[PDB]
Parts: sequence; structure tokens; C-alpha cells
Amino acid sequence: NVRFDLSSATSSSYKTFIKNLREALPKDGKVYDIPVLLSTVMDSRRFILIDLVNYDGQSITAAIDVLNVYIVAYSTGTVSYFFQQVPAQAPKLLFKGTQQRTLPYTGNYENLQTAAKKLRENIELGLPALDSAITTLFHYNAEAAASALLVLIQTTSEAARFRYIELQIANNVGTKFKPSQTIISLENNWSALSKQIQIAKNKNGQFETPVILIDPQGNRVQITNVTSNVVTQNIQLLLNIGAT
Ligand SMILES: *[C@@H]1O[C@H](CO)[C@@H](O[C@@H]2O[C@H](CO)[C@@H](O[C@@H]3O[C@H](CO[C@H]4O[C@H](CO)[C@@H](O)[C@H](O)[C@@H]4O)[C@@H](O)[C@H](O[C@H]4O[C@H](CO)[C@@H](O)[C@H](O)[C@@H]4O)[C@@H]3O[C@@H]3OC[C@@H](O)[C@H](O)[C@H]3O)[C@H](O)[C@H]2NC(C)=O)[C@H](O)[C@H]1NC(C)=O
Repeated sequence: NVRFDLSSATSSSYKTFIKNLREALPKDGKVYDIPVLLSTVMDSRRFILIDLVNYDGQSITAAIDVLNVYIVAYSTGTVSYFFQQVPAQAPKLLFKGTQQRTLPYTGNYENLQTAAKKLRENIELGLPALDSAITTLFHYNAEAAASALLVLIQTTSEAARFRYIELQIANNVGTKFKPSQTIISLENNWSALSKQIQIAKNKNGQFETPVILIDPQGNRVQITNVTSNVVTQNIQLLLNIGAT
């Protein structure tokens, strides 16, 4: 499995991990030089596994749906935990031999924030936060897990989707930070950006519908075509148009 360990964590090793995560996903080609995910795939190739290891050498394995980069489940090696409403074939295909449990929420941000009783902007990221999240999930506690899963998802799925997010985390190897509204805006608009970039291919680079983001200085900005920085040097994976 593609693996990230905290014992050797550096900015460079984290970037290498995210590159390897991206590379492990099958692609349906590129649009404006950005890889597009598959629309559908056979069950035997539907999931990839990633290992995350804390400072104390304790590992969890997260299962990711290759069609959308969603984490669907994780395992401690002996017990596994599945989100509500994951693809129906996931339990049969993943972590066979473990004791399989269901988490009391779906993996969407609305439901995770409700379960955590706090917002993404209230929850620290950075590699020390990843260490704590791994520990919380390895020693599963129902009250603490949603916040830990929010850390895990943003540090894997969202970093894979956006270079900007990857770099913010890579810049916090020994420190912690709470994500800005710039980060939150990218996460919220991944599907919308994916849709518009694929539409734009048949419209001379023009979006059908604008996407509103927050720039690093906190300004509202309107994205209307593929010449914008978010398209040319940020987004790294597109959700297939079939799923938008
Ligand atoms: C495809 O899309 C691009 C858009 O990415 C099309 O071009 C770009 O359009 C944007 C939006 O209109 C434009 O940005 C704005 O520029 C205004 C002018 O800025 C110049 O002049 C002022 C003085 O008048 C100077 O202060 C500047 O330094 C600069 O020389 C600017 O006033 C706008 O800012 C206002 O809004 C922001 C909030 O978003 C506030 O913060 C400001 O106080 C103002 O109220 C705006 O500037 C952008 O602001 C957000 C920042 O994140 C950006 O970095 C900053 O640019 C771009 O100038 C324009 N880009 C180019 C290269 O032309 C493009 O035509 C289209 N391409 C196609 C169709 O092929």
C-alpha cells in the first residue's frame, strides 16, 4: 500500500506521498492537462488502500473509492469502520477478516461537522494533527472520531485534489494551523470546478456557470474560464462529468 509514516516525515516526503496517492488512481485521460477520474470501474479495481503511521509506529489503513477520492472506510488491522451510505460492494471487498463496524454518520462534511460538533475551520491541520488523528482512530472513541476523520480526509483526499492544500499541509510539518476560507472554498467547489472545466473544453475555455472562490487574501473571486490560477496551477484531479 502507498504509505506515509510520521517517523521520517518531511515536507518532501509528504509531497511524495500525495504524488503517489494521485498516481495510484486510474485516469480517463486529461482535460487542460488535468487528470480526469474514471466514470465507472470493475469492482476488483474500485478501491485503493493507503497506510498512515503515527510517531509511535501504529498504523491505520484507509480505503479510497477511485472514482471520487472519497475515504469509505478504515482499518486498525483487526477492526474496520465503514461510513454510512458507502458503495454497497465496499464491505464485501475490503478488510475481509476484520470485525466490520459502521460509523454513525456519512463521510460528507455536513454530517461529519454535526458529529464533531464543530466546523472544519475550528479543527487543526498539519502533520502533528495527523499524528493525533491516527492515534484517535487506532484507539477508536466514538465522540472523538469525527474530528479525526475530518483531519484525515483533508490531509489525503483534499491534498490529492488541490496543490494549494497539499502545500499548506507540507508547510506545517512541526506546527498546526486551522484551514482558511481559501482552503474551505476549494473543498466545497471541487465538483463544480470539475464540471465547468470539462464543459469548457467544448466552449473555447469558457465556463457555462461561474464558480465563486475565496482568494488567499480573503477576497471573493469569480472564476469564469480555464486561464485562472485555480485551473492552471492548483487543481490536480477532476471528478468525471458523469458524476457532477
Ligand atoms: C478569463 O478570466 C480572467 C479572470 O481571471 C479574465 O481576467 C481577469 O479578470 C479579473 C476580474 O475582473 C481581473 O481582476 C481584477 O482587476 C481589477 C483591476 O486591477 C488592476 O487595476 C487596479 C487599479 O484599478 C490595481 O489596483 C491592480 O493592482 C491591477 O493593476 C481589480 O480592481 C479587481 O479587484 C477588485 O476586486 C477584488 C476582489 O476580488 C478586491 O480585492 C479589490 O479591492 C477590487 O475591489 C480584480 O483584481 C483581482 O482581485 C482579486 C485578486 O485575487 C486578484 O489577484 C486580482 O487580480 C484581472 O485583472 C483579469 N486578469 C487579466 C490577466 O486580465 C480574462 O479576461 C478571461 N480570459 C479569457 C476570457 O480568455
